[PDB]
Amino acid sequence: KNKLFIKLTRLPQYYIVVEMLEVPNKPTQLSYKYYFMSVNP
Amino acid sequence: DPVQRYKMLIPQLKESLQTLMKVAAQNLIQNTNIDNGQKSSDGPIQRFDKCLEEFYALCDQLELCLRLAHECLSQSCDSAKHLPYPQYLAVIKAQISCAKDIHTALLDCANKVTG
Amino acid sequence: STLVDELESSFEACFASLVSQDQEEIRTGVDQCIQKFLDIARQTECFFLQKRLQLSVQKPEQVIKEDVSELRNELQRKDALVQKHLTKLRHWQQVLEDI
Amino acid sequence: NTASLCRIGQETVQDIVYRTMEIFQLLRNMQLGTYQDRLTKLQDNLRQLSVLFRKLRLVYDKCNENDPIPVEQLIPYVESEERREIAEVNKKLKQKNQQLKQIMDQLRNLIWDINAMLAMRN
Amino acid sequence: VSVNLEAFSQAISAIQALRSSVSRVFDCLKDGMRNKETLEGREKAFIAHFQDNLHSVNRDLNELERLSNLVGKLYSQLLQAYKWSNKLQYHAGLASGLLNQQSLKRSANQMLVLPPQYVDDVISRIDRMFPEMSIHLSRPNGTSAMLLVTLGKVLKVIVVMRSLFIDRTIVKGYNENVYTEDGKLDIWSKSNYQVFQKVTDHATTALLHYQLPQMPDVVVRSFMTWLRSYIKLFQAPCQRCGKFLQDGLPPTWRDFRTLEAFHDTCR
Amino acid sequence: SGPQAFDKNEINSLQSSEGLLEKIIKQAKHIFLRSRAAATIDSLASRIEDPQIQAHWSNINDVYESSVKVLITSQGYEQICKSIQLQLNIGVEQIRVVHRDGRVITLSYQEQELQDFLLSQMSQHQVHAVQQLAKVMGWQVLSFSNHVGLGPIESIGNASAITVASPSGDYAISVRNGPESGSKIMVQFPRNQCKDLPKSDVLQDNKWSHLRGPFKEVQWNKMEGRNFVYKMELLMSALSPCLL
Amino acid sequence: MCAFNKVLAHFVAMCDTNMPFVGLRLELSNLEIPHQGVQVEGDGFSHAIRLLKIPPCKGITEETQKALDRSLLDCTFRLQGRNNRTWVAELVFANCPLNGTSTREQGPSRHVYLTYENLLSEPVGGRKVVEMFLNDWNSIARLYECVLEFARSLPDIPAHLNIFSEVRVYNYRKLILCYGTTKGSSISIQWNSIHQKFHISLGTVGPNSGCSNCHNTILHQLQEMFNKTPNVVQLLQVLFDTQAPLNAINKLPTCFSILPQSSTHIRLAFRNMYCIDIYCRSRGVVAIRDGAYSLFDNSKLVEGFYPAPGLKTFLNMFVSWAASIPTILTHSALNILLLPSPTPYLCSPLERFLG
Amino acid sequence: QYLCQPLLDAVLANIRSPVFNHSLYRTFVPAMTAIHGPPITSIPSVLQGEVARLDPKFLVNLDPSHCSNNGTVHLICKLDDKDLPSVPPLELSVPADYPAQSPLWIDRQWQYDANPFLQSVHRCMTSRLLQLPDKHSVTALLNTWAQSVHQACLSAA
Ligand SMILES: [Zn+2]
Repeated sequence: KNKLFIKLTRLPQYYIVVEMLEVPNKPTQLSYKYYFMSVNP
Repeated sequence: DPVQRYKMLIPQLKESLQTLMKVAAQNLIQNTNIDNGQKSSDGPIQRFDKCLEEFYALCDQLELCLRLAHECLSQSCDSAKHLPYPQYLAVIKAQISCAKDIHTALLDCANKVTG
Repeated sequence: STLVDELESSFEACFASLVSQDQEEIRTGVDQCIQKFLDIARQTECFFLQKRLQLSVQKPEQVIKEDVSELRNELQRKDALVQKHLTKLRHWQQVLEDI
Repeated sequence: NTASLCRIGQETVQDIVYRTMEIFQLLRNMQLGTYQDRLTKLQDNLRQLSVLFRKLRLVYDKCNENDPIPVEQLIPYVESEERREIAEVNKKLKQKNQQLKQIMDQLRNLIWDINAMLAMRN
Repeated sequence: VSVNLEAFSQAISAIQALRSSVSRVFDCLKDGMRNKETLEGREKAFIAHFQDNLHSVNRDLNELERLSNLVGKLYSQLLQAYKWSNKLQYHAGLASGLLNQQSLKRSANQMLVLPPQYVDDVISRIDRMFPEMSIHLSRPNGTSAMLLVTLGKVLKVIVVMRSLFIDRTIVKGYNENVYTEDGKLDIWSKSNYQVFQKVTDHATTALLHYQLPQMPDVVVRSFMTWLRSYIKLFQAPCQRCGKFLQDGLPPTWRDFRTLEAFHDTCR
Repeated sequence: SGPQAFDKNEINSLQSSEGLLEKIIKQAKHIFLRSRAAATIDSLASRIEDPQIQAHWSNINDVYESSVKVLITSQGYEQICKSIQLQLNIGVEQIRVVHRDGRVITLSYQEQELQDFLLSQMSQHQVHAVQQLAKVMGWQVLSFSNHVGLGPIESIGNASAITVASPSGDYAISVRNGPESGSKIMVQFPRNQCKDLPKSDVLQDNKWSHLRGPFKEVQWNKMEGRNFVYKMELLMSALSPCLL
Repeated sequence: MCAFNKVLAHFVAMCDTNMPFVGLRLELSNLEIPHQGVQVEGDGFSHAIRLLKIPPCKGITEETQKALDRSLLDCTFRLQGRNNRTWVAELVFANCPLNGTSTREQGPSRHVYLTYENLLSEPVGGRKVVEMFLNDWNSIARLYECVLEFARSLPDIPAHLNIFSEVRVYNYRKLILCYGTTKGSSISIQWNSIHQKFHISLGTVGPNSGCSNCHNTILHQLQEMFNKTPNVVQLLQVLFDTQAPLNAINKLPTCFSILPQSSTHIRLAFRNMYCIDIYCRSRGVVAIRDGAYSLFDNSKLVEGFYPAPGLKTFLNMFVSWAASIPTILTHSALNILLLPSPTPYLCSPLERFLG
Repeated sequence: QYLCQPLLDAVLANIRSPVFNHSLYRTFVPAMTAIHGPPITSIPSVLQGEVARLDPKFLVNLDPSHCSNNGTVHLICKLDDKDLPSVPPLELSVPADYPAQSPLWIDRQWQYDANPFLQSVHRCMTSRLLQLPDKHSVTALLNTWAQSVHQACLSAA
């Protein structure tokens, strides 16, 4: 539920989705996951 | 007048086109009926060439009228672009002399560059 | 031959439609004259830059001489600016003293 | 010397094109006393341009008089008292620039203080 | 008027086209059928060319008729000078445009002080044109002139100059109080809405964009020309997405040199 | 407020007694933030000499606002390269940046943000200078990417790139400038001019010795010039037909 | 200071510079133009789409297609300009048929740079970009046909044309011939695939001519004669014939109205009543006539022109209804008959006759 | 159509007569010639284009073995790059009528054994080959080969 949708504006229908997750041992670091969504209600 | 002459010349132009196309078809059908083996009446065949030059004469009248009117209207536009009659002649000789001055300045210095 | 003279000839060719004794004729003539004019101008600049490059690789003391001259002009220009500013400051001190 | 003559020759070609542009602007604005003033400006511009052409042919002949190394041998691919004069003038205007920075900072601060104090009076 | 000039030149070319197309019909019929390998192919080619020529004659006649529907109505030395003046003016316009698009000037170096009366004359000259813009100069702080440009019932722009060169701009809405308590201009404020803060940002890019080095009259005139295009806010749609609203914003970007509306997200 | 009907916001704005301490602390915050911004701009003007950087503070301030105009031009080409200009609006705890090309960026009160921002702007200037210089010298701008996406990852901001072509074909020049790893610049020769190029037996015609197949890299120090754009102009003139 | 997150900025920049090529790859594949894929080009910091074979063409010979497809080397597409939506295709040709007096006399690989920008609707790689590219390639083909014929005929040319005109510019998109004895006038031929015509455009470039091209009165019929038969040597012959008559005719006052009929058939009309035909012909000969008469029924007269009495005798000096038959001249007697001499106000001889 | 129809009916009635152009000549040439005056005054080169534009990583040469100067052609490439490791040479079989079809990679499973690293090269290469669009070039094969070598360097370490 902690994500960020970055829409590209020069070409819409394209999103880069950043998902932030907690690294288990380090409590003061984050881990990022980058996805590439496309979209056509 | 030139607009009204133009309105005069348009239906004459359509008439000449109609007669030219129909007479072309008549002469071609007669010549094919002689060339292929066919009977055909000689009749009032009404030559093609006169219709063709008549159409060209109408187009000359049209282009003549339109070139005249276009020259007249462009003339009036630049005339408005540029009250005693001697004051008119004074500013007219002023304008002619000034344009002559610009032209001779350009010519003399474009020659002063080389040759 | 001798790019100066082609520059002169093309520059005189830019004016050839005016000095003698509608729109599209003027447009194509202007475009062709101006394009050849700018092309020979760029070739002349290219020649001067190539000659400067050969001088800067062969005879580098001249470059250092020009740098010496430019830094000296920078010094004199800075001193002129500060002198004008200082005179204006002293005039404004004499103004603000009198209130 | 000659490596500043090349600079002057570049500047002449840069000035000729700009001057022709100004000439064409003058011919654009000329509407058939200010008639005579535009005539004078046109003739003076044309005079200066002819001077520039003569100067350009001079600079061309001077640099073309004074090559054993062809170009494209001059680019680095991967695989003495005048130097002291340079260092002297460099140190000199280093000090001059730092003093100019102090003058500029004090002027900035005085302007900011004047504007703040005068802004609060209302 | 110029529309009669254009319609007459148009119909001149229409007559020339009609005459040449009729002669082209009869010339292509003079030559007769060509060879063209396939017999079916040669028949097709001849029929197609004849049909195209006939259609072109019909189109030219129709265009002449349409122009007919739309038409409306020592001395030689003066006309020669008139023609040569218009020729020189058009020639100089084209050559000046081509040359100032491509300048070779690299630096100003080789080898601001103005009367406020001149600023007032310039800005009143701009205020005389654009009848929907009213510009009201005032000088509350020294020689730096401050301008209120109202614009329709849409905008109030506060322009802060410095020696006849625009420095800062702030765009506020119509109702918004641009005055302080004492009735002076509020030079330092924002406009409570998203739209007008976006237009302040676009106006700052506009004053950063229209920069001639020396002559400042073209700068202020071009800035007011660009600013005049904002009168169609809330009415123009975006020329990229068609809609009016992206994230609840009207198209706030009037593009320089072609004053078209865009949402700034649509660049 | 009664007849000329006011909203909540105007009513609260008329009646809002802000104490002296908030006003004085906001003024001192703006003074300190403005002094830090002036210090970072002057430190970049002292340290970095490669593009240049200028500043023009405005005449008129408030107690909570000032403004600059930052140019970044190369040294001897101030008419060509006028494409990166900024305006910073130094508020109380924010610096609001308006670019020339419609990009609005709000920084924070730290002085590392403004330093990294102006470093990335100098890096983009080093490419826009070459684009507007190839405009002047007649060279043809093949490709231009303001923030390139291939290669090593740059720490401060993205990297820019062009590639231009010589007006008579043959040579090409590619620049890739980045804020931390600057100026990998490399020419492209035609074939039949490298001569260390290992030829292949598939090409049996001589027409393919005119395409520009090879790519060598220019060592940028030891190139003559006291500037970047000066060095680019000398490099562009070197790859022209030797007119003499 | 690790507060920048360099990886996300890199991924966003990578998507925004790479993803314009994907739509172009799809629109190229829908029109079945063979291409190597989206590749990193040379240095690492770029991208390109190189075509392999542009689809032949429509409506040109197979000799021209075999001569095109053996002269092309490369047709890369690159993306440039701000917003990253300006394509530039770099065609490079080998074996150019004819050089120019502009100094493109170098090594025989010419580069043609086409540039396309789609609108802000219809995205960056669309049908429109490839359609514009195919129209530009079609233009290059349909002018390359004429240039092939002209460069073939160039060694065996009628040798007065060889003094008359030299080639200034061949870009593969235009052909700018510069003609005149002093090489002061210029035609420019270019295929225009909106109208699917050729466009002949006339200009004066060079410091000896009139204030106009002097072929601008016959420009429409020149364009039509070229579109009927696109041959450059025909065009040079027509210019070589009609230059010396038209240069005299354009110095007439305007009273005198110039209606060009078909090319080499200028027809003058004094005021409205008087007409005179002019036929430029070969070898410096112009045949003039009476105009108002017929070429058919001699008794009948043309609709708007009244016959000029005594015209034949006046023309004979320079050399009933017998004005209707033509009377040839020299172009020098045409110069004398039309250039304004003072009287044996500076009027012409001919307008003195008709006056 | 309108104002032009009877000409069209005459000419479309009289096509396929061998004396047709005689009839057109006799009815039209005297009018026109009176008014208008008299008449007028080994290896397919697509592969050379690909090979001439390749990166200097690849070193594509023809096989000494195999049929030559005939329909299909056969290539033995190479790979030179400091970043990439030395790998088996790769064998390509380009058909005649090369565009509008996809070249084939001559598989040599036996040399891609005898190491874990070359096995990873081969697995990743067959994967990207399945991922390829149809009618790809030669350079698509060569670039999937170089990317496969790079992935097999990264996956290993
Ligand atoms: Zn939009």
